[PDB]
Amino acid sequence: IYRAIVTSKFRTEKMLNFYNSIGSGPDKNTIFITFGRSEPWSSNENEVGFAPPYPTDSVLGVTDMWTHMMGTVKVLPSMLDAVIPRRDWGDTRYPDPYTFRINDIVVCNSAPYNATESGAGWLVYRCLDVPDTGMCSIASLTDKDECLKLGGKWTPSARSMTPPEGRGDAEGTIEPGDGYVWEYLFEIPPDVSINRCTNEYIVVPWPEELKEDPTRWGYEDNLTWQQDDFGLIYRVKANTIRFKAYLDSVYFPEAALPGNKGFRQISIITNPLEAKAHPNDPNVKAEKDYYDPEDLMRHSGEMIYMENRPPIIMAMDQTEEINILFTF
Amino acid sequence: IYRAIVTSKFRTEKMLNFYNSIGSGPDKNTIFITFGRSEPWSSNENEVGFAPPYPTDSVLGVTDMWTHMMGTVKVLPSMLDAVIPRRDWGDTRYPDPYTFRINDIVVCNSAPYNATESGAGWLVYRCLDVPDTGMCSIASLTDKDECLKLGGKWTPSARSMTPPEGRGDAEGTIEPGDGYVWEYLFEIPPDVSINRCTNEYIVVPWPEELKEDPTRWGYEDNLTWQQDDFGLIYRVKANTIRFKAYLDSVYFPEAALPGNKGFRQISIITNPLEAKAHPNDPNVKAEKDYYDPEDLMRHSGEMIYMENRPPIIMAMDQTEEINILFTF
Ligand SMILES: [Cl-]
Ligand SMILES: [Cl-]
Ligand SMILES: [Cl-]
Ligand SMILES: [Cl-]
Ligand SMILES: [Cl-]
Ligand SMILES: [Cl-]
Ligand SMILES: [Cl-]
Ligand SMILES: [Cl-]
Ligand SMILES: [Cl-]
Ligand SMILES: [Cl-]
Ligand SMILES: [Cl-]
Ligand SMILES: [Cl-]
Ligand SMILES: [Cl-]
Ligand SMILES: [Cl-]
Ligand SMILES: [Cl-]
Repeated sequence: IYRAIVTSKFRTEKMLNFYNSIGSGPDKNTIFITFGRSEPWSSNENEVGFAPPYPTDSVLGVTDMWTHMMGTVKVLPSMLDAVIPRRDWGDTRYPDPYTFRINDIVVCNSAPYNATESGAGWLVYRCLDVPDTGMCSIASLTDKDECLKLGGKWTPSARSMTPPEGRGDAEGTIEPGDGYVWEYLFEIPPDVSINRCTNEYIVVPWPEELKEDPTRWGYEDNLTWQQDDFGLIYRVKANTIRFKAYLDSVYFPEAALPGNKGFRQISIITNPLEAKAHPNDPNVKAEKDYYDPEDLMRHSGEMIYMENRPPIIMAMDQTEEINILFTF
Repeated sequence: IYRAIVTSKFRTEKMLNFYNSIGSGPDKNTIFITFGRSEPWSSNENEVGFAPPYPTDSVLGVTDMWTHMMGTVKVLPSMLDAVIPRRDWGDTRYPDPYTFRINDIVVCNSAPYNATESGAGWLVYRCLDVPDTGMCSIASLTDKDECLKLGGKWTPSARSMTPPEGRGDAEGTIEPGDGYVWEYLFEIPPDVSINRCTNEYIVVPWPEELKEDPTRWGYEDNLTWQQDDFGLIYRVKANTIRFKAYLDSVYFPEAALPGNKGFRQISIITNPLEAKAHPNDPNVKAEKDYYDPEDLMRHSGEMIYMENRPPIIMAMDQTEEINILFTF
């Protein structure tokens, strides 16, 4: 018998494969987000706390989605962000605002309780070491080094005195002198932090963004690329993609008339086909930016995600943001 | 609330993303399978039923894999098969040889108790319907029709009297006349059954090889391609890949000389880099079919799979077949 494991990096690998499957240039895939269902779920749908039934993963579910479909929009690479959980140093809204463990990924310079450098965006660090005092996950072990050696996890008893600042050593090492050791990872520009990071997630730049513009992400001093080729997403174990997609009513004016009832569904379909003159004609992949559902081969493509929701009213010359989370 | 789900098709999508990612380019992946560790696990290492310890998913574990690494072999697309569980109609060696549920995927024409067409390969079908008499997974429901209406699963009390034969309706529907209704899916060529299938899995052809030669897979009558572009893997919810990689002693003569110690580890690394003359030199992805650890940038690429196994001693003119399963 064998002892095999898929590493955490395979999750990142899967996420990156999906992201790289789309785009410009060669033989790449095309993915669409769809919206539909004007017909009310029931007389309830408008009252507070209403929740529609879950979508059904079946042939019938896909068919019903197409029947209610009102529009489709091409998903661009730019609408996809790799994200990881957000942990702000010193945020007293949540537990352990000043206490961390080795490998924790923390944010600084994102708020007053965190400010370290005007003129820099949010600064992200990884905890390399903690104070010798504390306890182990495997209770019996009272020595930090022994705890870690045996695969235990060490919770320090002494808090981080000040937020890590700067980029640190040539290797990015930072020693505040409070027993904690930190490693500088990267910087998040304001356009990203303001518009794409949330209370729960921070964006980690894709490898191509890092090769293209390292200073934008305060990564010009990084040396780890000599081995990891800008795979910051792997280093921080990013495995979730967050969509910042937009449904612009200017391309579907009949779906945003004054007084409309709104839409209730969203779906993602990979590689749908354009409509045909005769069903036996050649398959042509849908590559245009948007399609009235009538202009696509009904039920073509593969529906990988489905979502039912209370009704949202689209307004002309206005856009609606759709956010989706894919975990790999 | 916003009730969203990822469909079973998303699993097939990730598997396919992975398969199609292999190649040359910045938006593609080169994949290598490594082998190593001649040092014994321990003295019982040879005893029957011996199980080595599990590899460790950490930087130290990657460091150790590289330390013990003996060689690396480039993985080619031809070494990857999409598979689904094999359920042979009437095979009494396993449970429920004659009882099926809607959507079960069954294999016929594989044995005497399964024969339906001399000259043809194994024939794959999907159960569309089952007898009215039976039991619902939701006890308080007597009717079969109702059971399924509430997301239940119906287990018929009457068994299948005979396996389906032929390709069925214009849409592949078959009715043996025993209360079971089947749908013809595809045919597996004889060479594939012998060389790529196992007692546990059967291969499902990839979209491009199927579109390229439908007759090979008894798919020439198919019409669903008018919507699914030959996406059979999605139709049958295929989500695991089986590797068929070969380690030929010719490539590593020294590693396999008489009186061998053998190899005990296998790992899979994506996009490793070749060695550099200077640390600061540009990154060069490895693309040759073979490499000795020494010729790659140590710890380069991302290790997505690690496996420990009992020693296997290679020798003069011998080839070890390595089989791996990735479930997406
Ligand atoms: Cl883009
Ligand atoms: Cl604290
Ligand atoms: Cl934005
Ligand atoms: Cl990238
Ligand atoms: Cl059409
Ligand atoms: Cl979110
Ligand atoms: Cl793909
Ligand atoms: Cl090949
Ligand atoms: Cl049975
Ligand atoms: Cl073979
Ligand atoms: Cl067999
Ligand atoms: Cl393919
Ligand atoms: Cl292929
Ligand atoms: Cl090197
Ligand atoms: Cl196997």
